[PDB]
Amino acid sequence: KKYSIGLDIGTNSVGWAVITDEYKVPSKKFKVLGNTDRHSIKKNLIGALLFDSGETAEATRLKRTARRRYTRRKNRICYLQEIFSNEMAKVVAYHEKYPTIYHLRKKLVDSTDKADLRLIYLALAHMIKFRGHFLIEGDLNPDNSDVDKLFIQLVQTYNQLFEENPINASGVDAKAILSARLSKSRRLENLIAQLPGEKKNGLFGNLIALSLGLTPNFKSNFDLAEDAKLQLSKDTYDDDLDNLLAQIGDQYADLFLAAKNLSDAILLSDILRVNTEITKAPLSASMIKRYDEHHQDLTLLKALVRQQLPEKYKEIFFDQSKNGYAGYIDGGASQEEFYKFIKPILEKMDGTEELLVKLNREDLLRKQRTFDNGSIPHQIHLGELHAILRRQEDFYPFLKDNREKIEKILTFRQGDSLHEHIANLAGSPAIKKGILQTVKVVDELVKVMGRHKPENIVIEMARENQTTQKGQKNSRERMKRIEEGIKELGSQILKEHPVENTQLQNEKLYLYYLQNGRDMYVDQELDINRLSDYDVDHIVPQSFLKDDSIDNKVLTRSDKNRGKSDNVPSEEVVKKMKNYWRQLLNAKLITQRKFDNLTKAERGGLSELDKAGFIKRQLVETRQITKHVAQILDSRMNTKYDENDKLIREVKVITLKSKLVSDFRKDFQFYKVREINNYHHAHDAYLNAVVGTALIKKYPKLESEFVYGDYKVYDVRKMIAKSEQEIGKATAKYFFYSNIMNFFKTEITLANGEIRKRPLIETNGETGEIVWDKGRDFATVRKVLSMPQVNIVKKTEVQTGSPTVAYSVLVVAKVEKGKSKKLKSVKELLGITIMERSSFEKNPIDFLEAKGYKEVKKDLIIKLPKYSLFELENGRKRMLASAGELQKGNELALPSKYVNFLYLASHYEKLKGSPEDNEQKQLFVEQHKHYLDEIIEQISEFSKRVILADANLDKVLSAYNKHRDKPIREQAENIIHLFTLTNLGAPAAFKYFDTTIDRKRYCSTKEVLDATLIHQSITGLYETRIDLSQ
DNA sequence: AAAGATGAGACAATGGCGATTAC
RNA sequence: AACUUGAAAAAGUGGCACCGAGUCGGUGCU
DNA sequence: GTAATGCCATTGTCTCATCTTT
Repeated sequence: KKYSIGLDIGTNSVGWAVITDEYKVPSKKFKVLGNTDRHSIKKNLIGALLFDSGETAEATRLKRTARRRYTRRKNRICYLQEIFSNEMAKVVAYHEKYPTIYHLRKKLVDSTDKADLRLIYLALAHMIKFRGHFLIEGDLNPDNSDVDKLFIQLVQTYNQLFEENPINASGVDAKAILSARLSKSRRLENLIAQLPGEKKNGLFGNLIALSLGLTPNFKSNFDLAEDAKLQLSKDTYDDDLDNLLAQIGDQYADLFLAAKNLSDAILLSDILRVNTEITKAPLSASMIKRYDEHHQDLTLLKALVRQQLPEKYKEIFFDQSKNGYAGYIDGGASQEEFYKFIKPILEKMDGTEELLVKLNREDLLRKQRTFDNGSIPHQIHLGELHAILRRQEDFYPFLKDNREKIEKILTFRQGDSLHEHIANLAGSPAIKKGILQTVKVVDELVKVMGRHKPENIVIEMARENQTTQKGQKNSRERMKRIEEGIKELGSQILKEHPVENTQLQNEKLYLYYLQNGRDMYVDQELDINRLSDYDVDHIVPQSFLKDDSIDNKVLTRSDKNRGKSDNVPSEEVVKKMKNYWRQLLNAKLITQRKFDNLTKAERGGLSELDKAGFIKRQLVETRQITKHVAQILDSRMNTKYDENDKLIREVKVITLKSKLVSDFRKDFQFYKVREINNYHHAHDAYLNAVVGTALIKKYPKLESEFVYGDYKVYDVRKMIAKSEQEIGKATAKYFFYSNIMNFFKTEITLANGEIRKRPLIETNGETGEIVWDKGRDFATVRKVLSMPQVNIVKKTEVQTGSPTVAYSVLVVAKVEKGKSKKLKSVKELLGITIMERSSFEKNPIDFLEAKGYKEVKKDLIIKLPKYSLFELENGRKRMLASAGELQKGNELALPSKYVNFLYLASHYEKLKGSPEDNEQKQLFVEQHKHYLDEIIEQISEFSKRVILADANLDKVLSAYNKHRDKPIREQAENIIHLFTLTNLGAPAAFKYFDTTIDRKRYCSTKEVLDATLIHQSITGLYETRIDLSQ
């Protein structure tokens, strides 16, 4: 019946889950193909695909290549030519009058005379072949074109991507600095001078340098080993950015995108500066002016050189090997090399004024076909094309007949391949592979459900959990924040009580040092060795916004000092402590937003605009890659129309933030422990589906925030009730408190302690449909997380590109044995190397006989790529790593109660919750400490039948008995390390406390030759099982 | 005096080859 | 992934509920 | 006589030391 799909897209895994209307995961029977006695299996519609981030045919298919671009352009030209055919059949001065195509184009925009159709085709073809990028959607407008708005958007993306140590830019006049007629580096230095906290070599400084047209190096900003240089004008920038993102992750993708956007604004401001006419073709006019300056400077240079310096003329115009003018025109010499070569010649000669101010501006003797044109957006070419069509509209009727055709040719980006759409994206090859896998997963899932499309497809871009290498970077940043703030203020608290970066990971201690060792609400000193009695209060309550960052947290002895209101802290405290908050503000100890929230009672208190800001902060996804993935899935899923040109959206693509599902897990103890198995990807997908369906059922009018598409822009300020209960939940007004996840909660604890109550059954106000049942639905979620059968599949992949094995091959044949060469039947795995692959596939029999095999059973040869799956006895599974080695193939389905216990024991000191809640968790752990022994038993019984590494199992059990005296937290943390013994995939060494357990490898592949081979679909729901006993 | 860049050295993870041992 | 058809791009092939839940099982319907 | 059970090789990361630049 009706269902929804939840997706957790990552760079090494893709989680997927299918949910019903009552938030249940269906269990279905699937057919099993092959030649065994198993014809049906029961599987839950939940799982996760796992895959390598490596060199593969698919990977090369997802890379940008010149040929695909070429055929694209060629096709466009073919369309254009078909449009021009019927009229073309009827249809020195040119080269001298127009030495470049931009002259002809400007003539066609500025001439009313009738022109030859061939030249018109030349203009249109030039605008179509190199049409420019599609990063800005719609018509040009100052909101997406002016330098100011895009600079603010860039620094907003920057501050959003970190939110600690951020740069605040309000006083800056981005237009006056960036649009000024000066050199790129001087514009960069002028903008940096206006930002005292940032420097040219910083990340933001390098972004500005990238947007201005320089070549910044991002190694120091990300500590990369290999230098990664980016130039927007360079043709190989996109793949370079894709390489760069692969090293640092795709979270920074939008940052570089914003830099690109800023560049476009500057270019748009550089061409619109000069207006010889009121409205014109700015690009063509700029190229003509560039041509004119080139001609003047050229003739003047030749005149001056011939008059004053007859010598070395040949070195500039004839030699061409040392990057002269002949190398600039006839050789492989870039513009920067030519400038570097001719700068001292211009510096030495007399009468060289005016040429140098143009040279320093990098606009001296420029060509018309240069590296900068990659930055030209397509809206400019679309404007000029519309202009040309309008000028020649009445003269040629077929231009009137074919306006929308040409416009579609320029604007189109029909349905092409999925690979080209994914290749155009701005991301690492890993996330592009994951996106392709996600699309295929969706296709198979809708195939599995009888070709019924889901009602909702919720997408989360899975966050990369801390790799611990960054766990020290964060401590370093907060340490620099504490040291700069203390040095700025002048209170030597660090002298009397020294601390190191290791201890600063604790929230309360970091807040203690962030607040100069003083209470935020009261004028008294805090007790250094009584922080457990002190509470961490939220400036903006959790009932309004779920913000647990340092930006919205304060440390105080009691949160009753905020006063009686459920809003920001009262005016009686704000008026008294505003001076101290201003001292903490100007010392860069806190951000501007935290001071604004702290001093919000002076401006009335929380307002509808603040609540609207909270709703937009919680509900909208900033990541562009996510929007493009949602666009791909929406376009492939929704393809119906009506009589008009309106898109019927049968399937809603919901985009969710990871913070929502994470907080949902933390609030209702649906805890995630990634180290147990790979089920947590699928679980995250399920919880995403649940949260997404709940939100779209609860707030349909807020669809424009999450659902992808063109909806009615529903304002959020007007939908807020005036009163808590009188107008909230009794009228059309959807909610008074701005936190969207309140309806999941049974109780709502405000900042004073009053406990607000919410109905047992949450229903939609307009349609009267129950959206959440606080009993049955949480029980259902727990039951789903408790299911032991979740489909974990390792994508088998041929290797492409000692020799590397492309794939292994099962050969059943005979080999000669002994002096007499008696033929003996054998069945063995042979590794086909990458160099050997083509020869083996050309004629397998000849290759095998050259290897020594005889009487090969051609029809029994089986191709076995890496990770091919085999099942043996008692459900034990192995994956093919090689021709002579196997990997573990099973997942340890630990019950939910033990997962939650492990999360709680390992999260002993770090809880980030209320004191009562913390006491409940602590008493739960202590009352359930026997779960440690039970988890060990589970590891033992799983390992006994599935792993068969008895030396390591004995080592493990021995160490666990050795350390049963240790604290619960440590034993939990080391059981977390113990789950690598049982994880799916390659065996790996690990540690229980200090005792190291070395990997037990499966160094023989013999047993798989008589096991059951399992070929698996991308989702693992469809499988074929072959009993290799034969 | 502090920060950035380049090269080399211990880590980490997985697979392959050779020698010793066991059936 | 496997299988079928194709030189290839590429097309096709795997029933639904309920009671449970140790890697999925059982029962009813079809 | 054949097959099963420590060190080396390859691809990526990270940290430390020295030299150069702001």
